[PDB]
Amino acid sequence: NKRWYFTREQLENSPSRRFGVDPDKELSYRQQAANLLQDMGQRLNVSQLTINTAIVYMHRFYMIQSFTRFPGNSVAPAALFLAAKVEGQPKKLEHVIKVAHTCLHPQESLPDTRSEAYLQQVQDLVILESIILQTLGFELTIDHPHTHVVKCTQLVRASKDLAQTSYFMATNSLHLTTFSLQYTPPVVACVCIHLACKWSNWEIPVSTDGKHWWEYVDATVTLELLDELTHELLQILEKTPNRLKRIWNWR
Amino acid sequence: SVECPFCDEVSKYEKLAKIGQGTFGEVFKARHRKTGQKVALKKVLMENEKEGFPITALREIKILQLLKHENVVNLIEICRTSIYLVFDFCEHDLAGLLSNVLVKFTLSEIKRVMQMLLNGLYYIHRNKILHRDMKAANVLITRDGVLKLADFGLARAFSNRYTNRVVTLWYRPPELLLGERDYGPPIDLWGAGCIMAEMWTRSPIMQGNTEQHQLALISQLCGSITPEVWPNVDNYELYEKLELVVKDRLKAYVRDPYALDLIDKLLVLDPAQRIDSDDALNHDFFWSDPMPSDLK
Ligand SMILES: Nc1ncnc2c1ncn2[C@@H]1O[C@H](COP(=O)(O)OP(=O)(O)OP(=O)(O)O)[C@@H](O)[C@H]1O
Ligand SMILES: [Mg+2]
Repeated sequence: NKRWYFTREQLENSPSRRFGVDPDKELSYRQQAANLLQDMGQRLNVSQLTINTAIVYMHRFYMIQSFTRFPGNSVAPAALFLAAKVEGQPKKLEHVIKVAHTCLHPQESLPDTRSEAYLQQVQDLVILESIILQTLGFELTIDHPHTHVVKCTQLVRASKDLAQTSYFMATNSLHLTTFSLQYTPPVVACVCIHLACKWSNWEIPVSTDGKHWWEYVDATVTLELLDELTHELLQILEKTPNRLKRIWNWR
Repeated sequence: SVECPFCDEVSKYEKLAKIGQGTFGEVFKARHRKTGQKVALKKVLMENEKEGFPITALREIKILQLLKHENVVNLIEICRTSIYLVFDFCEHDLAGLLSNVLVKFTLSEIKRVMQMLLNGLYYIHRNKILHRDMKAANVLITRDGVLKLADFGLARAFSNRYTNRVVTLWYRPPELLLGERDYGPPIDLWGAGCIMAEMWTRSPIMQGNTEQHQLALISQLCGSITPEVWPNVDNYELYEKLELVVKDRLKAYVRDPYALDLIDKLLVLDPAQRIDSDDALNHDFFWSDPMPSDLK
C-alpha cells in the first residue's frame, strides 16, 4: 500500500549504496536511464505515457536492485519493452533491440540476426523483463501526476500555455527527481502546477469558499511542502542544460 | 541469485492435483504449507511465446488486480521458481452443477445465483471492464455458497474498434454476430440471459455450429432482426447475409412468470433496449416470494 513510497533515509540506503555507488552518482544513473528511455521511446513511436510508465519501473526497480549489478543501459530497454505491452502499444522484441542498439552505439552496426551474439542479447532482454516483473511484484499499473494536472489546470482555467508548462514539469519530474518514489501523483501534480505558476507569473485566485486551488486536489498538501518541493525541482531544472529554455519566454 | 522481496516461490504451496488445462500451462489445486488454505495455481509458460512475457497474460493480471469484489474470483498473488497465478480455490462450477441430475436448485436458490451473478457484472462494468466470456463454465461457486465470476483471459477495458470474435459461440449476442465492434456491457448481459435460462433447462438453450446457424437459431427464439425491432440495425454491413421472419419456448421449463419476464428482458436483440445489471437487480424477480436464499 505504501510499499513503493520511501523516506529520505530509505532513499539514502539504496541497494546501489551497498555496492559503493555514491548518492550523487545514483541520481545520474537514474537520469541517464530516463534519458535513454525517452530517446528509445520517441524513435519507437510510443506515447509519453509509456515512457513515463517505463521510467517509474526503472525508479522502483533500483530501490530493490543495484546499478552495480544491473546497468541502466541493459534495464532501460527491457523496462520500456514491458511498459509498451502494459500500456497497449506493444513493440516487437527484435524492434526494441534494434533501437536500443542504435541509441547506445550510434556508430557500430547491428549484429547478424542469425548470429549467436544477437540471439543472445534477445534472450538477455527477455530474461531482464522477467527479473523486472518479479522485482516489481507484478505491480504494473502506474498512476502518473499528469492525469491529475490536466484535471486541475482546467478547473482553474489556466491558459493553454500554463497547462502545457504543467505537463512539462510533470514529465521532467520523472526524469530529474525521485518524487515518484516519495510523493503520491496528485501531490507531484500540485508541485508541478505550483512551479508552473511561479514560472509564468500566474496567480491562481482563492476559490469563493476560501480554499486554495490545491485543497481541491489533495487534503494533505500544504503550501510549506509546495514551496519546499518546487524549489528542489526548480534547482535540478537549472542544472539541466537547455531544459528551462523550452518553457522560457523569449519575447 | 537476485533479491525478490515481492515475488514468493510457489513451493510456498503444496500441489494436490491437476484440475484443468490453461492457455499457458496446467492448473492445480494446492495447499498453503502452513495454514492449509486451498488455492488454485494457474501456471503461465514461456516457450511457444516469442514476444517474452505474454501480453495477453499481463492484461489478465492487470484486470484481476483491479477487480476486488465478493462476486469476482480473487487473485491472491503471483509466484515464481515459470510463473503461477495464485487464486482462492472454488469447489464447484455452474456448468458442472447444471450437468449433474443429482444436484437440484429451488426457485429460492436460483434467484440467489442470478443475484450474485448480476452483482458481479454490475461491479466489473462499473469498473470499465467487459468480461467477454460469459458462460456457465465460467461461473464458480465456493463451498460456502458464494458465486464468483471467473476466467478474465478474454476480458478487456472499455470507454470503440474492439475485437469481434469474442465470447464462446453459444453465449455470443446478436450484435457480435452481426459484425459489431462498438459494443459495451450489454454483451455480458446477453450471456447472463442464456445462463439464466440454462438454470432451468439444465442445457445451453441456443447451441449453434456456425455464426450463421447461431444467428438463425437466435431468430427462431427472439424474432427476426428488423429495424422495427432494432432501430438502425440496417447500418450493419453483414445484414445482407441470411435474413428470416421465447416466453413460449421456455414457458415449459421455467413456469414462474417473473423469472420468465426477466429472461425476456435479458435476451433482447437491440443491445440498447436490453436490460442492464442495475435494472435487473431491481426487477421483480429478486423482490417477490420466494425471496432469494443461501446455498447448500
Ligand atoms: N479459482 C479456481 N478454483 C477452482 N477451480 C478453478 C479456479 N480457476 C480455474 N479453475 C478450473 O480450471 C479449469 C480451467 O481453467 P481456465 O478457465 O483458466 O482455462 P480454460 O479451460 O482455458 O478456460 P477458458 O476455456 O474459459 O479460457 C476449469 O475447469 C476450472 O474449474
Ligand atoms: Mg473455463
